[PDB]
Amino acid sequence: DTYKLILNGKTLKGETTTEAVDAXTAEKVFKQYAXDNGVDGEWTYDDATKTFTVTE
Repeated sequence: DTYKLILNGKTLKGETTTEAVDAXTAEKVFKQYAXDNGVDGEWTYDDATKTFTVTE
């Protein structure tokens, strides 16, 4: 299924999607993507919209 990430960084913002078998693999892609963007922070997931958010 399609999973979405919302990134709220101190210096940047972003949004991306990935196709994954489970919300496990999507989280462990997004928690590499937020790696690529130098963003570490507080993480939440919304099952309704399959959307993760990280805020620095």
